[PDB]
Amino acid sequence: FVPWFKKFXERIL
Repeated sequence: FVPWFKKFXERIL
């Protein structure tokens, strides 16, 4: 999977 805008959610918490 490539989390393009989804990385922001699963990066800080």
